[PDB]
Amino acid sequence: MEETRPIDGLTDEDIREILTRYKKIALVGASPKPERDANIVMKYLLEHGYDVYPVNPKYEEVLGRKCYPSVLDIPDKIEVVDLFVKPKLTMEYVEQAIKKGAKVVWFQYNTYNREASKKADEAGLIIVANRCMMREHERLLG
Ligand SMILES: CC(C)(COP(=O)(O)OP(=O)(O)OC[C@H]1O[C@@H](n2cnc3c(N)ncnc32)[C@H](O)[C@@H]1OP(=O)(O)O)[C@@H](O)C(=O)NCCC(=O)NCCS
Ligand SMILES: [Ca+2]
Ligand SMILES: [Cl-]
Ligand SMILES: [Cl-]
Ligand SMILES: [Cl-]
Repeated sequence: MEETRPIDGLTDEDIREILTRYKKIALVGASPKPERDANIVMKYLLEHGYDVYPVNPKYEEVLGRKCYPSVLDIPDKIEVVDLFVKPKLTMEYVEQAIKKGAKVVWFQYNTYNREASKKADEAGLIIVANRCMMREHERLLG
C-alpha cells in the first residue's frame, strides 16, 4: 500500500535542502494586508533568516521592504520565486524567474498552473507545487 506522496515528487530532504540553501526569495503577490496569506508567510520568512523581496507592481513598500514591480527589477540574485498569485498570472512570473536565473519556482496553495510548471521544468528549475514555505519550514526545520 502506497501513501499520499507529494505531486512535485520531492522528498522531505529535497525540501529541507531548498529551505536551507535558497534563501533569496522573490515573493510574488506580496501584500501589506495582515489577513493575506502572502503577508503572513512574508513575515514568517523574514523572522527565519530569509531575504524576502516583495514583488507586486501595486505597492512601493511592503513590511518595510522595497517592493518591486517584477522579479527582473530586483537588484540582487534571486533563488526562489514564491508565488501568491492566481494560476494564470504565474506564467509571466515563471518567465521572469527563468530570465532572472532563479533556481526554484514555488507554487503556494491555489496558484498551480500546468503550463507555467512546464516552462520552468524545460528550463531546468526545481518546481515545488501545492506546498507552503512557512508550513514546510515549520514541519522540517522548526
Ligand atoms: C492566490 C491567492 C492570493 C488568491 O486569493 P484572492 O483572495 O483571489 O486574491 P487575489 O489574487 O485577487 O489578490 C491577492 C493579491 O495579489 C496581488 N496581485 C494581483 N495581481 C498581481 C500581479 N500581476 N503581480 C503581483 N501581485 C498581484 C494583489 O495586489 C493582491 O493583494 P492586495 O489584496 O494587497 O491588493 C490565494 O489563494 C493565495 O493566498 N494562495 C496561497 C495560500 C496558501 O499558500 N497560504 C499558506 C498558509 S500556510
Ligand atoms: Ca512573457
Ligand atoms: Cl508539476
Ligand atoms: Cl498602492
Ligand atoms: Cl506594510
